[PDB]
Amino acid sequence: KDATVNVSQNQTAIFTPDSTYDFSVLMTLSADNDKTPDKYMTITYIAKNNTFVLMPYLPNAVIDGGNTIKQICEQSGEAEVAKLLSSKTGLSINKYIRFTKSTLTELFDMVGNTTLTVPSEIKYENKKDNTVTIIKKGTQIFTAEQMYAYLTLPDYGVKDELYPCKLNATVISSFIDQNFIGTSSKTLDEYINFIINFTNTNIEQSDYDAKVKAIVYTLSQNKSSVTDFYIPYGDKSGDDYIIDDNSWNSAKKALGTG
Repeated sequence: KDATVNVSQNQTAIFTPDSTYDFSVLMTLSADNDKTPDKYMTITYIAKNNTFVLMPYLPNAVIDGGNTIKQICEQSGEAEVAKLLSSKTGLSINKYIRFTKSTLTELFDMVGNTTLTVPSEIKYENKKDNTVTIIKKGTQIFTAEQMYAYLTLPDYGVKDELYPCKLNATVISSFIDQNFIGTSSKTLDEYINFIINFTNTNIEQSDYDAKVKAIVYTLSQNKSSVTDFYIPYGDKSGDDYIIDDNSWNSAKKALGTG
């Protein structure tokens, strides 16, 4: 015998995005179109908080008691990875973008440079191709190719198994804050035109058109930052990284899903 009491929308009112504008996208990176992605990161837009939450995962991360994220992505694609991540986080992840070295570098080159503080000098000796990668210490302006090489180093000279995730979360947060805050729908239309036409994605034009109003709203706010990140933690088990069950609860709090 519950009461039927409905209040219609103000209609003429100034636009303020509600929870219907919230979305998640699984983003992955491969060396090229033949190889399995090595990097995995979700991006969750929380319209109420005008923020984008990033969650990176190690390729050898075990999130179901079975195979690694990478193994699952090889066998069943990003859709399966996004499904397993949806069940564990309370998120509704259906869309994904699989970048390659080429398409991710082109995205960065198109959007703009990022200024990052390198905590200590890196001189990485790559034993696959016999090359040395030199990243100097300090606050510096990173171009597309410099940005890509920094983000994808196989070793940062740190014991921390989560450090490549922490670096990727931070560097991508900086990239979004420095180049997307204050952007127009016209500019964002160039970015999405590139995503839809040259990346491996299931994002359609209708998906972007239903969300761009909230995206432009959030980025047009007087904020120094529109990003946040949570790092899913766990433990080493052979060559696997078993995600701790207590991390999913901290992840739920960071997204406001549980």
